[PDB]
Amino acid sequence: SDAPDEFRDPLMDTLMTDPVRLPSGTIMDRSIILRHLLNSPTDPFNRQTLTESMLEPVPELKEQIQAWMREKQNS
Repeated sequence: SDAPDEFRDPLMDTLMTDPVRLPSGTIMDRSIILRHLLNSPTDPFNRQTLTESMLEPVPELKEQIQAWMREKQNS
């Protein structure tokens, strides 16, 4: 959509619906990063080692995105 960059996944440039934070500080869609971790236990960008347990959900951003979406449906 016309979604703000901050709402998009850094890797797939798709709208994030379940934003998680990588220890690096990078925020991704949970599905997307878990896909990557399946073949490589690393941060997709800085190459550091990474495991699922280290991901931290970003509820604030998730509500922000869901709201932005629900506001679009109301047009």
